[PDB]
Amino acid sequence: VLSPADKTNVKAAWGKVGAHAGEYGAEALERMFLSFPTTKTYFPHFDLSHGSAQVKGHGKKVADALTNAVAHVDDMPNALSALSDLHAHKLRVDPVNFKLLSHCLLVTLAAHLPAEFTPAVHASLDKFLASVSTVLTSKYR
Amino acid sequence: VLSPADKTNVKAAWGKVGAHAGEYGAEALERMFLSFPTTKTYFPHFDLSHGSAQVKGHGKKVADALTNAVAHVDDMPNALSALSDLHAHKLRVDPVNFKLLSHCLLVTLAAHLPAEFTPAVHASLDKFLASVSTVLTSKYR
Amino acid sequence: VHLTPEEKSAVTALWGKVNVDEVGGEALGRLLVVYPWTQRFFESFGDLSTPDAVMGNPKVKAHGKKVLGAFSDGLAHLDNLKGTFATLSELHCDKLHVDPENFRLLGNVLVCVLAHHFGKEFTPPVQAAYQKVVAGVANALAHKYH
Amino acid sequence: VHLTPEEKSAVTALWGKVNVDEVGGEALGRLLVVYPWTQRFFESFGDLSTPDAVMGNPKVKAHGKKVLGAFSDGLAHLDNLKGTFATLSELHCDKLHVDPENFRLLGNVLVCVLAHHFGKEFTPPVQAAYQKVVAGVANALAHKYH
Ligand code: HEM
Ligand code: HEM
Ligand code: HEM
Ligand code: HEM
Repeated sequence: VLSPADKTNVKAAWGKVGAHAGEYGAEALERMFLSFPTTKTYFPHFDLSHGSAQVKGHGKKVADALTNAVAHVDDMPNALSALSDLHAHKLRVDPVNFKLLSHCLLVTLAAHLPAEFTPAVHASLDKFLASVSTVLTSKYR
Repeated sequence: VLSPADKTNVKAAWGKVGAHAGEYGAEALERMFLSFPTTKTYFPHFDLSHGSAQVKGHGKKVADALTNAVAHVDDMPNALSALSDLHAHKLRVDPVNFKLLSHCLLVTLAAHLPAEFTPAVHASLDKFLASVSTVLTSKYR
Repeated sequence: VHLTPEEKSAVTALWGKVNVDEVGGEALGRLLVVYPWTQRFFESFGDLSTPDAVMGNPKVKAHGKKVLGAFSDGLAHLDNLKGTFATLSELHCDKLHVDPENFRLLGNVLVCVLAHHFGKEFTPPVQAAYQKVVAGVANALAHKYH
Repeated sequence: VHLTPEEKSAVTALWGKVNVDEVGGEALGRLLVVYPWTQRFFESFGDLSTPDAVMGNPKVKAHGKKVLGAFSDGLAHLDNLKGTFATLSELHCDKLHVDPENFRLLGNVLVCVLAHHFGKEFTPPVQAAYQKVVAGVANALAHKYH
């Protein structure tokens, strides 16, 4: 669990994003597949072409997931356990990759929330997405 | 929250080590300090000499800690939260280092538990030390 | 360390508009603020207990541009970062003992700082072009390790 | 040199007594067993759900010796790890899509396999001598991802 401050800052940031959450999510993904091509291998069927509805539609699935994460920041292990088993077991996603998306999410938020993305926020967010990635890999333990 | 199997295996291997616990712990450190020097920055005074009582007596503190972890292997957050703050805050130990010691602990256990250190076990342990690392760094979250 | 013809343009064109006095310290400040354990190496800088105290710190800005200068010294030696950061490596590796991982950490922070500033002009591809350069500098600066 | 005069001795001496057919496949086996996500790349090998099925797997032992062959090929040329694994690095990068972190991961498994076998003759210093070689091969094997 993050500091009461970190939470406020996250839900605050999540607040601004709001409707764009779905959008941003997909950008973060496209950003990932581009800067670190090895992550595309986890999405065979998906034709990851810019504008790719599969990636946009999925950039929506992660966004919602993260939102659900914020709802239960006080208890992420349970809220996400579902995604854990999937990503860890079923999918077998290399843990380094969870760090890669996170950084890509941040770059996404910075490029769309100019004066919103302060050092404090950047820290509450990187700290939030860390907990998130900590949880999604919990099943390798 | 590692499989009941992983627990059995850990407690099993920890049983083997038993008395050597302190010894091995100290070997882990000396190994670490030699393989990755950077880890010496956190030890100016103890300024580690091969056979240094500082370490031999400290290789004992970590072993005791890890044992306590095995005892409460399904409440590591609470059992260790103590160490979290110390290493996370006051000391400010680079998380990358929590990984470096674990690898050194395994190498230690491999060179001393010949036919005991199976792949299954090597997994149950790397899986265990992983949970420990996670907890010690929980204070950066 | 590999930037196609159009990858190189985006990079060196973006780097053109970079306030060589700003970015520098904002990345080192955010590094200090986001990954606190890094403060350990900059204790002679003063009180870094508050983001504000960190960002505004005179030293963090002074050495911040010093670093941004080494990154520029990289986009001018893209082919041989191997040696460009050689001594800079012994300093960080042999003297300061900074764990190599953080070199990559700082890099991404720089990329955030950039994404921060150029907003949209910092498209996924250009970000990817930069991810490569930081990827190299970090590696080249860790040389005295591996 | 890359390794000191005495570091080399420990290394090239320890490498002398390696069951050049064993270590290889035991390291790659354990890599697949301990860090499961690595299996994603070797599904054409068969069922890898049980440690036993992984270790005994004939493919894991065949390619295991092939890899241990590249590590020997690095110890032979501890000078140009970068070019000695050039194409081998593109294969892993441009075709196999393996994240470089894992090269480091496999290197430590190899070290584990050694400490496992040579019991005590694998002293902290000797370990440290190897930690360097792996550190290098891993880097060399990742150069083309920049
Ligand atoms: C904050 C991090 C992440 C979150 C929040 C997250 C969330 C999601 C969600 C919500 C789904 C849909 C799951 C369902 O069907 O119930 C999904 C699927 C999946 N995720 Fe993630 N994910 C994350 C990181 C990653 C990473 C690191 C990779 C890739 C390198 C990855 C690969 C996948 C794959 C391949 C699927 C299946 C998609 C499909 O084929 O439909 N995820 N993820
Ligand atoms: C493998 C998990 C680890 C455990 C269980 C652990 C446990 C401990 C314990 C119990 C103490 C002594 C507390 C006391 O003085 O009462 C300690 C101190 C310390 N540890 Fe760790 N540690 C671990 C990993 C690390 C790592 C990876 C580093 C990084 C190099 C580190 C650096 C130190 C330092 C600097 C001290 C202070 C020594 C002193 O002045 O007494 N520890 N550790
Ligand atoms: C992308 C890689 C990095 C670059 C480009 C870089 C560059 C530099 C440069 C140009 C200097 C100034 C040379 C001098 O006057 O001594 C320096 C010094 C130093 N760097 Fe870095 N650095 C990198 C990453 C880091 C990281 C990750 C840390 C640790 C968090 C760090 C810690 C230091 C420290 C403590 C000094 C000494 C500063 C002083 O007191 O003058 N650097 N670095
Ligand atoms: C850095 C140490 C490593 C060395 C020196 C090494 C060496 C080799 C060599 C020489 C080959 C080509 C010939 C053959 O296929 O047997 C190969 C193939 C391969 N390597 Fe690696 N490798 C390393 C690490 C890894 C890692 C970390 C992964 C796993 C995620 C990996 C995945 C692959 C795959 C997919 C193949 C194809 C095997 C086949 O299907 O026949 N390698 N490796």
